[PDB]
Amino acid sequence: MAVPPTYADLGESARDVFTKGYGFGLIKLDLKTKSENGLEFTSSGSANTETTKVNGSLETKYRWTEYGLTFTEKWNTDNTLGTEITVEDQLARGLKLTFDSSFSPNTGKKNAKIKTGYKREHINLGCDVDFDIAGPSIRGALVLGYEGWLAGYQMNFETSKSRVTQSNFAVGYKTDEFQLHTNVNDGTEFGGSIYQKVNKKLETAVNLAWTAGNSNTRFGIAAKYQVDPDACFSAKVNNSSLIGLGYTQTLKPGIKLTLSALLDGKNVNAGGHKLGLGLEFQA
Amino acid sequence: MAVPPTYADLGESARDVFTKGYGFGLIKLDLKTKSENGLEFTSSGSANTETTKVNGSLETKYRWTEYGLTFTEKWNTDNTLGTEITVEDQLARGLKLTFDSSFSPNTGKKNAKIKTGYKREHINLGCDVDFDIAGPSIRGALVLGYEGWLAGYQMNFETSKSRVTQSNFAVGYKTDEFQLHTNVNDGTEFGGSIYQKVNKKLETAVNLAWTAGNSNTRFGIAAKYQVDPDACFSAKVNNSSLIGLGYTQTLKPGIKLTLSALLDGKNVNAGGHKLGLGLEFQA
Repeated sequence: MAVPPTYADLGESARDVFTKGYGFGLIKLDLKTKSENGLEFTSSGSANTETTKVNGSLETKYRWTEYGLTFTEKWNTDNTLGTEITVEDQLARGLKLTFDSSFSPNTGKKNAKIKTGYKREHINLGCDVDFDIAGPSIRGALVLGYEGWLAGYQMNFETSKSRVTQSNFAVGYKTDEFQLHTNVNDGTEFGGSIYQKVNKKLETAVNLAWTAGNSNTRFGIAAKYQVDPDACFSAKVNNSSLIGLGYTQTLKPGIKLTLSALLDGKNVNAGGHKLGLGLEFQA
Repeated sequence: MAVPPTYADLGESARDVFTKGYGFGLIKLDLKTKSENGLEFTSSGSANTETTKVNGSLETKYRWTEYGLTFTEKWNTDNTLGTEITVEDQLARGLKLTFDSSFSPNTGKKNAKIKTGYKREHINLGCDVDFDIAGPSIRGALVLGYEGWLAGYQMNFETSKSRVTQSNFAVGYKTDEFQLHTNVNDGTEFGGSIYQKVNKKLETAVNLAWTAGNSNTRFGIAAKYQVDPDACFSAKVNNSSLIGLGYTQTLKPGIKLTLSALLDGKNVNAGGHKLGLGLEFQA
């Protein structure tokens, strides 16, 4: 409806067409459960094919939807630990508060974060305070919506240098079938994307990017074809001659396999082409 | 050395040749981590190919080896929850105490268990008290060792019927290369097995079983060939004409795939042959 996305979510759909259905040079094992009320868990195994380094993630999550509450514990294989409490729609509809705690016993270094979001018709506001060692930093964002139009600002203030270190503007238009998104970062990096839901089975995206000091231009084109409900193909090219190819199949209910190939241009089937395999398991 | 196994462990090796390297009619996803001191986790996803029912297990484990302590939390997709505290070698070398707690919110039904084991040269004693609803039951076991010989007794007393409900004897001989194991259950079921470590690459087993009231006989033969350190083949037959075939490959370090086939005899490649796929991920 008329409640705009967060700054970060501006351009998500186009990004989603380019990123999801590919995991080049990785073998991924995902185990998730679904409990809309109560206890949930996500375990993830990742193996880099070029390095053979193997990562492991567990996330434990209690949703208490009566109280708009979510508690999340996370663990990785570097022994880094994470707590996240989230209150949503409690003191007021569209308000969201998150207290987030981090601790790597590997380094002894902590990290706490308080994130606030307020959201209503035409406006999406955020303020994120990172209480870092060499912090805090505060990241604030405002998105305003006008009849499918979206204008955004995002800034980051590092108290150590007592200065703004990031200043991003975004402008866009957004129906369900079509999204224009444009952004400039630090008055220097230019981005734009078009996402089109061409029909129920085909998503396409175009991506543009360039720098204020530099006459060259980066672009990609991307497509996602949902052949049937249990299979989909994804392909992308960029003007650096890279080709991405992606196939996701549901083998059995709750079991999805993804095969990925990233090919280099001209030297196609003549050298260093990354492959990927993802297996997702839903219970 | 001269410290014998537990009653349950009598015949493990032979059982291991018959069971490991096969998972017929199942798709399994295992994610484990290794931390000999501290935090460990095992997540398991199982899909029955014939039913398409999908099971999910998480196990969380802190080992505190300074104190011989292990805490384990477990969860399954039926919402059943489990705690296990374990003290080993603390008040005395070879003593092991376990307090184990269960609770299915699905049924509201609890289950607590206290298990004690004492172990030393020539003897392996256990007493397990299941504090069940329609319990308790106490299961006690004694294994005695004499120069490779092993004699065992195992009983179960249900306090509700105030009677012994199980009474098992086992006799065996056991070097590292070779195990004879024989057992009679409730004076009626007869079991025996031979395990031979024929060399560093080949394990074989033979299995026999029959009933005091019944002139028929069940047997299986089983082999496990370790071709190289990253591949192994397993095959078994039984006198009911079933054939098991198993291949386990290490694809990348920490990633192991198992393909299983269970074939019916005479009707081989002419009907209902179960297949299996296991993927194990170590991080």
